[PDB]
Amino acid sequence: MSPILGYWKIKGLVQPTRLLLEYLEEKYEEHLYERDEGDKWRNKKFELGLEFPNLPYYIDGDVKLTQSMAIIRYIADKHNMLGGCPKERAEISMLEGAVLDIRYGVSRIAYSKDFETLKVDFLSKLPEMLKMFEDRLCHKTYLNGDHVTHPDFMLYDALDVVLYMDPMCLDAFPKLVCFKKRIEAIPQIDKYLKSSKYIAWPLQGWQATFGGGDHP
Amino acid sequence: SPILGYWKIKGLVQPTRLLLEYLEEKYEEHLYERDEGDKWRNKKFELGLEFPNLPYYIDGDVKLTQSMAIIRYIADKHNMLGGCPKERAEISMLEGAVLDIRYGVSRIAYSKDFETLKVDFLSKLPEMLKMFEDRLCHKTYLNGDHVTHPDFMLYDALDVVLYMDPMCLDAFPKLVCFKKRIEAIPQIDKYLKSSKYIAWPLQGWQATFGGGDHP
Ligand SMILES: O=C(O)[C@H](Cc1ccc(Cl)cc1)Cn1c(-c2ccc(Cl)s2)nc2ccc(-c3ccccc3-c3nnn[nH]3)cc2c1=O
Ligand SMILES: O=C(O)[C@H](Cc1ccc(Cl)cc1)Cn1c(-c2ccc(Cl)s2)nc2ccc(-c3ccccc3-c3nnn[nH]3)cc2c1=O
Ligand SMILES: O=C(O)[C@H](Cc1ccc(Cl)cc1)Cn1c(-c2ccc(Cl)s2)nc2ccc(-c3ccccc3-c3nnn[nH]3)cc2c1=O
Repeated sequence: MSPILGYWKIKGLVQPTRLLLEYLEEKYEEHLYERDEGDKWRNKKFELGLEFPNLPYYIDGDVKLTQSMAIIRYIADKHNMLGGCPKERAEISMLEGAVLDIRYGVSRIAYSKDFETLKVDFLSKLPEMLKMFEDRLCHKTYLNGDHVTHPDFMLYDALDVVLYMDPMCLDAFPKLVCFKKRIEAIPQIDKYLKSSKYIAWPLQGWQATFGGGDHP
Repeated sequence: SPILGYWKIKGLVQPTRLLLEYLEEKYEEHLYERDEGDKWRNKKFELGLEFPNLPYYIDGDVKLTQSMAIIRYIADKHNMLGGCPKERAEISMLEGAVLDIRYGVSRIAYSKDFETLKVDFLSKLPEMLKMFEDRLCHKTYLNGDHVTHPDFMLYDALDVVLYMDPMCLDAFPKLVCFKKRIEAIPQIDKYLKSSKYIAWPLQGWQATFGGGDHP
């Protein structure tokens, strides 16, 4: 019985997890909730044995999880990708948190009616945040060096989202532009992005001020 | 001796301080005051940090930023993250569910519309609290008989939501008892009555909620 990954039919909180599963060639099935399927979720929400019912959820023959970060880390942990010692695990959690500062920075203003205003403050800080990853990639192919880790897929998703908010945000960051193309050049990722399983849009929920709507 | 650098506020690092106090580990704090933002900007890129930010954690083995990497590093050095992928995922799920509450406060704490956003937040908060109340039905702490780092994160979230509404836990007796139980841990009690405890601010001095020099 393959694992089940449940979420809205958006990129949202789960997109890096989908990319990690595809990179690892892990079989999984999805429960997808469309824009008019809130009732289908409410009817299912307390029938999965989840201790903290929420979207996304991940169910296999061992665990029944919620919290997107617990889920992506669980998949990485099963593949010995979280780090071999406290120092390496901390480096990976620091990369993870620095990516979340960008991704959550988008989300925390995406549902406000006055998104346009708060977007200015976020975009004034975005370059300094991106510069830290540009520098990290100065002598590393991926965020943790020679091999892919789950924060690479988190960073890839963050770049995809911020490029919709500001199509020029990577004009000063050639290593980040190259990094994004490098992730797209991973055979598993390329196959996934060109597949029927890929959800291009929306980025946030359908009613969000930014990253919403049925189409870009 | 580790150095924990942060604003002289509870903020992102308060659960980390509580965990260090619970474990009785020595550490030095480099606290940045209300008018010291310039001093931080001037040194930010000279500390050997890969992702300069507040809080930072400097010890003989690592130079870290991101509050969750720091708290997990301290827990990891004490073998507290979980003994297998299933247990580690349970602990990460507990931490994420606490963060939904703590960050739900931070999301609205800087808005001029905090008073209106507070109504909506306190209306959604009981559903989040109920999951923790049920978790504590047959558990002393969030992961059973022994303390884990999400217990100090939950303690901090409860401390902060009680400043937003002192009666928001009255229908959640297991959460009220949990908060009291954490305060009854001798090393926590000692820390809370010490000169090292920072009671306020919660979000930074200019925040609409959890700001100002005193509560
Ligand atoms: O209330 C919540 O669940 C969140 C509150 C919240 C806002 C900001 C931040 Cl920093 C953290 C939490 C927002 N949210 C989310 C997502 C959050 C993050 C990311 Cl990334 S996505 N996904 C949604 C996904 C779907 C729906 C929804 C489903 C059916 C019909 C309409 C919607 C809808 N109505 N508003 N926008 N879309 C909602 C959310 C959503 O509110
Ligand atoms: O927390 C930090 O800022 C650093 C932590 C740290 C320790 C060791 C290492 Cl290998 C890297 C980072 C220490 N530090 C520094 C440094 C600059 C660059 C390196 Cl490398 S060490 N300069 C300082 C410059 C001035 C001040 C200061 C000046 C006047 C009055 C008070 C202080 C003050 N009140 N609290 N802590 N410092 C402090 C530092 C300092 O702590
Ligand atoms: O830009 C940022 O740093 C954050 C942006 C941000 C807002 C909301 C969310 Cl969901 C996530 C990120 C907010 N913030 C923070 C804290 C965030 C979380 C927690 Cl918990 S605390 N601590 C601060 C601590 C101190 C200061 C500050 C320092 C010197 C003088 C004034 C301030 C100040 N000015 N506004 N309120 N206080 C700022 C922040 C701060 O903005």
